[PDB]
Amino acid sequence: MTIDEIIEAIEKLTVSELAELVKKLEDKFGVTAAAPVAVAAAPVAGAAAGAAQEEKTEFDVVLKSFGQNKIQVIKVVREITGLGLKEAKDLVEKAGSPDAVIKSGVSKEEAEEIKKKLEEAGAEVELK
Amino acid sequence: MTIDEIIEAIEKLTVSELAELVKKLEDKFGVTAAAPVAVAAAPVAGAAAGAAQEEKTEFDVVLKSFGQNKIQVIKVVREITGLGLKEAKDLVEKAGSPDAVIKSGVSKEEAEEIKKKLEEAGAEVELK
Amino acid sequence: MELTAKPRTPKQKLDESMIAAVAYNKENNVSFALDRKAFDRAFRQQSTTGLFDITVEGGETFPALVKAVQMDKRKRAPIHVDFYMVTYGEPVEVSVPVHTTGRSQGEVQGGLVDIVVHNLQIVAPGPRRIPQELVVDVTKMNIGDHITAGDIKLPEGCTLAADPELTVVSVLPPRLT
Amino acid sequence: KVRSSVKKMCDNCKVVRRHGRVLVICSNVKHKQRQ
Amino acid sequence: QIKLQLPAGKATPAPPVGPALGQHGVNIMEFCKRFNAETADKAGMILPVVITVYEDKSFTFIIKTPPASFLLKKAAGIEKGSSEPKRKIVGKVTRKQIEEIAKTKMPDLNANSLEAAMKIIEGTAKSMGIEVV
RNA sequence: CAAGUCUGGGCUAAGUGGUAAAGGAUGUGGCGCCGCGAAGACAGCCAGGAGGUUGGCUUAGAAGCAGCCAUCCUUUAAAGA
Repeated sequence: MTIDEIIEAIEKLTVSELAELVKKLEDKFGVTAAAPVAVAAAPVAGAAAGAAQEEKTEFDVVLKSFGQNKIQVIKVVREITGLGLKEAKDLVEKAGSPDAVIKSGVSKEEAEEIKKKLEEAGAEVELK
Repeated sequence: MTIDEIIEAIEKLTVSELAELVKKLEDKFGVTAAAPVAVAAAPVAGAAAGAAQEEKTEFDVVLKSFGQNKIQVIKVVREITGLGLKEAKDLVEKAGSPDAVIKSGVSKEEAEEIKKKLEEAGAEVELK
Repeated sequence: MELTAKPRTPKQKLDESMIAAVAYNKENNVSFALDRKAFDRAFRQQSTTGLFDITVEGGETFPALVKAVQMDKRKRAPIHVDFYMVTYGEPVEVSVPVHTTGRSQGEVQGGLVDIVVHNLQIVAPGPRRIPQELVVDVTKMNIGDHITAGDIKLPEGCTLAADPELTVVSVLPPRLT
Repeated sequence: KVRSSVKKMCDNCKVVRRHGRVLVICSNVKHKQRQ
Repeated sequence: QIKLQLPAGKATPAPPVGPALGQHGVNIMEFCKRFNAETADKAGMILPVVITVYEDKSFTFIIKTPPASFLLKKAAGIEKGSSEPKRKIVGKVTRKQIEEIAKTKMPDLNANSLEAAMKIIEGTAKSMGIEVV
């Protein structure tokens, strides 16, 4: 029932609560009349999502490298994340770096999936 | 390497990719100079999160009702989500409605946890 | 605002931080005062175009301000100004200006642009009643085309201390037309 | 170089002081500015 | 891993498609003919592609709503461009037809909203000498 | 070579003093402006180094990174005529 409190609530509201409540309340003041509350709410969601990352209640499928199948694997990464041809190849190459998360923000099942897609395609992957 | 493409990428980027990239890129143009890209990215995250919901790679711990322990259980819900005293009680009561998700956006383990907290406290819960 | 002094002492005031200006108002004139500092700030905002005043001994905190000066000397650094006031329902000597915006006709398409011998207007609409900013620009710009006094198009306060057919603004070849 | 009229080139050519001397240093031989 | 602009119905113009892609990592005749397979649905109006070849000296991939400006052109009905825009500014075109054209290009075109799209239209149009008038 | 290595408050570190002009250059020392540090600010560092932009003459190649003309739109962390 106070400001700092509202801040506390937006904060705790898991990334989902943030994203969705952003959608909603905006839906209360439109992507124009609105701005303040849900718009920063977004960055919040960023923070929370990260939280999920550091913790384990959300995973990151990272590409460790490609072998004897860069074509097909890039096909996989591209289709998987929705990265243009060029962009997709660039990242694919990056695969080896720490941020090499071919797909970040995927549940245990879905992530295992992603890892499996790249792997099969012709790449070595790793989860979080 | 094209607009519609970028749209495609923000879209597919799981709720986490949305929240976090919002954080980042904003971090590129600040919660002021910025606006356009990660700010709508947020609503996107809302959509994706939902996606997680409808699918199953993310759960919703909903309160089905309270019995012989509304005090303690409300204590549990309050501490759990970070809802002020009043707010918390109102929702607790609502517990029975479809949106009665005491905690939405919780992994299998964490959600089982929440359900367990309310249950023990003195309420009946259900997951998705 | 503020601006003070008024004995009789130039050379030194004409030295330091207080340039000298005359206290001038139909009927009376008292020894200059005021100070190059203030000048700066406000003449800065807009001498002979906006208009405020001072509060000397509360005196007669009235307006008009300057109706004669010259940031004089060589250095392009003024000294010795002319202040006048008008608590009267007669203000006639009115010099404020007018503007446009860049109406794409000669310019944003033909390169062509304009000569504005005008800019400023000296007339006399409603006394102690003049827009600190008068805008007037029926657009139109190119070929050997030109516009002035006459046509002008004047708002409310109906004066025109000047005259028809003259120095408004015209379009000329920035290179050619 | 020209000994008289040294004035920066690559978008990072340095005005340095050696012996009350203004010489300019950059990362291209193509700059060696020396007065 | 290369981007190119090319002529529907056609596919292997020695000069523009032999050097480039061929050298970057492309089998020009293969890609070209598959290309034909494609542009055969919209021949006459130029179209653009991003072609990626990965690790066998092969592939192809995507056609993405051709450069607005020129497409617009095609719509309008004029070969080259006057000579210079906003300086030779004289190719006046119309709203409706414009906005519709937009509706069609929407794909590789900014999001999927009237406003933004048609807007892109006026922009390119302008860039060329195509004046939304 | 007769007379304060006077005392007082600045600025010089080049012997300027012991000749020079145009023209240089975060030298030094004194005075006014625009943008902020808890939209916690410039150089450090992480990063995406957005898309319709690859528009016209010349193309044989402008498609910012041949040059002559533009300088818009944008979905969205902005934008980079």
